[PDB]
Amino acid sequence: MDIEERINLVLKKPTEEVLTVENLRHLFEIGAPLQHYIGFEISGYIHLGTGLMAGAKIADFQKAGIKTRVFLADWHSWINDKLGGDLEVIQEVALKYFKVGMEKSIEVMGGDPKKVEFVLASEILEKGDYWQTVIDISKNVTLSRVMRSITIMGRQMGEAIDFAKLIYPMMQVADIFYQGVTIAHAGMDQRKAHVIAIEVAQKLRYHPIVHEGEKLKPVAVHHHLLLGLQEPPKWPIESEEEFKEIKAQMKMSKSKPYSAVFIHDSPEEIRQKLRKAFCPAREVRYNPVLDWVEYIIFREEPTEFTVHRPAKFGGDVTYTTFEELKRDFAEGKLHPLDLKNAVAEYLINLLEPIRRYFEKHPEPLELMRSV
Amino acid sequence: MDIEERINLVLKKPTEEVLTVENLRHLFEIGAPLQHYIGFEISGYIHLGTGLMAGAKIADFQKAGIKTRVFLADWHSWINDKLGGDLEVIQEVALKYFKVGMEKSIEVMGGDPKKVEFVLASEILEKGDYWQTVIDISKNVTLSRVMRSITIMGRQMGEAIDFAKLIYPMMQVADIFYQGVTIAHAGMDQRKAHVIAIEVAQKLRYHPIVHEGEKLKPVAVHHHLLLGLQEPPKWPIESEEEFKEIKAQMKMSKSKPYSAVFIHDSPEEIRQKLRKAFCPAREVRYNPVLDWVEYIIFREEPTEFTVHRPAKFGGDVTYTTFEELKRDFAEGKLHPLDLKNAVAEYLINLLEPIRRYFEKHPEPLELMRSV
Ligand SMILES: N[C@@H](Cc1ccc(O)cc1)C(=O)O
Ligand SMILES: N[C@@H](Cc1ccc(O)cc1)C(=O)O
Repeated sequence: MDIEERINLVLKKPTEEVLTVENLRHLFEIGAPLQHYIGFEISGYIHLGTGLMAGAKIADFQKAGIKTRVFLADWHSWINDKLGGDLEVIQEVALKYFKVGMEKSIEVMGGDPKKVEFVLASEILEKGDYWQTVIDISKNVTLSRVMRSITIMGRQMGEAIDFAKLIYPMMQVADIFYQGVTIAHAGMDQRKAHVIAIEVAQKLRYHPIVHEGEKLKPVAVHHHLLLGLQEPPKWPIESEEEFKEIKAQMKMSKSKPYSAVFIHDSPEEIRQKLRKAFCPAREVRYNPVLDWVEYIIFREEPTEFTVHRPAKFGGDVTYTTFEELKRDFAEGKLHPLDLKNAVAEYLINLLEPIRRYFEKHPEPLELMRSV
Repeated sequence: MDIEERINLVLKKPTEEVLTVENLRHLFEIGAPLQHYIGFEISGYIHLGTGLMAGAKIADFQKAGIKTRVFLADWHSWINDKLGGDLEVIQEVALKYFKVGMEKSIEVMGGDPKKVEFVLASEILEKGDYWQTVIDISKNVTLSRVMRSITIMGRQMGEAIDFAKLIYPMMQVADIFYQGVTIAHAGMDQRKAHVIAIEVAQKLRYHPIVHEGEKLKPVAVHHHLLLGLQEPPKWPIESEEEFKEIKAQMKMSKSKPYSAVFIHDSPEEIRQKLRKAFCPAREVRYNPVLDWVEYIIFREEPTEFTVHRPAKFGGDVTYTTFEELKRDFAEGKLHPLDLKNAVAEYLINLLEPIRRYFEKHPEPLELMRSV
């Protein structure tokens, strides 16, 4: 495969940022090892952002000849108080529910889960040489820098925060080097860990990434964070900064289940959630539904998306690019009522294999309900 | 032996503090395991405080039926930038110089080196389950608390301090629980780590100390910190808070080589150092020389300490208790000129076995001169 096609595969939506395209091209040209990974805390049900956005990139990376891996961060979740801070439950959930949920997500997004590596973090955390590297990295990062990085775990620096949470970010950086990751993939809210990884890369003594005598810097690839469906806390949004701050607060990972769609939600649950989603007529600056249409439905724009309607409401209309649908919506040619129903049906059909699997094999969801 | 005699062995000088006598007695009575340890950073010649005071307690503990251990804190020293942060050199020094230096110090203080366990920290730090306990402990301690415990490594919270240094205190606490330590021994400046250890003991999940169904709290035993021989930065010393403050600054571990006596110093170096030592006539509040007389020479009293003088200067005088000597000094009946000379000779004779060893086996000191 030509280098341009490989670079494009890495950069295409939903990726939002690559640090940096230059280093990525460099890695491709020198034949450096191409080891990817994206880590996940283990808590509740997998929402569309977690599953579909990561799944889409994993599929793209595979086609680019990059070795992909899903990292189940158990000790990290334990440190971050998930599942009541019960490590054993976290580990059971990771292996019986999360792993398969991700496989199914990767599958519907066009990737091959059989070719994706799955690592439970403890497989490497239980090794002392891993911790020696945590120390090695930590000697190169100021406490101040670590404190400003805790937002990667959806947390804010607060008085009385336990020390274990400060070790977390250093573990995330160590996870990259200990596994020889050259393609560090994550959602945009994890970028701070990757910025640190890139700056300490060439200073590491035990687990630097070495290729033909040179210490490499891993390439960071961040994908877009899908918005939750709830109405924002303020309206109208009055500044670019407000806009960015609100989107940060409104990301689906912080939404209540009623405003977040899960990969195995029922058709009825999907219709209901889209039904109450924030989607004001003609609004295109802040619109959760359009966000999903852009990043899920038009992931690959050389596509077709039809909204079926009676002639009285405009008749059937097929869009080929997100931009076309967006303008139609902004001009009042496409009503929320019809957009919501089309998105719901599209999702119901895309996620069908996932619902089916969790119906055929009921243990995973039984486990989640018991937690 | 009688529990009263066992308690007294733990309590005898140079012990300065025990947290707590009640828990210690409890441990003796219930027959809980008695595992001691005292850790040391690796970064220089062993001065009298390090060798003699620790050695004296190790000897006392052995007689009380406590299993003693010297913990060589290599990664800790690496983290704390000792020996230029060269872990390799730290490890060679620990095994080739420090270990044997301590063995001989324990021996001159009456302990049996052959019955003392010697553990290189990396022996346990190379184990991931040890780090799981570092995490477990860290979940029960706030960042602010760890920041406040930074003084145990001879540092103060700096604006740009590296993160690894904050991990150090949690490692010290973990070292205790991982080795099943019930008698945590250290100099008074390490007490903060032990107060935390006692606070989290019963909350630990992986390495609590369990005896007959109960989670135990280790007993902390702190020994007196011998002062360096240099004159104070200020004189006279006014307030009591100032007294403590200056003593913390003047402790031998922070003194220049010229104001600290090392276990292998030659007879001439010892005479020279005592000769210039701070020891104001009649001063008994702050006097490095009297400090050494009380904790070294009268470690066990009654004993016999004779100051030889010609009749014109009071003639020979033999003391049996520190109190008698102190009185004679306060009253100007014992002059610094004679006391200093007597302390030097006492030290020269006490340390002879050590000098003889390093004289016959020059490798250790040659290594030290090269670092
Ligand atoms: N910090 C990531 C999870 C993660 C954990 C460890 C890693 O190495 C990578 C990612 C999140 O909150 O989603
Ligand atoms: N902090 C101790 C060294 C030490 C390190 C680790 C321990 O577990 C105990 C002691 C000192 O400065 O001397």
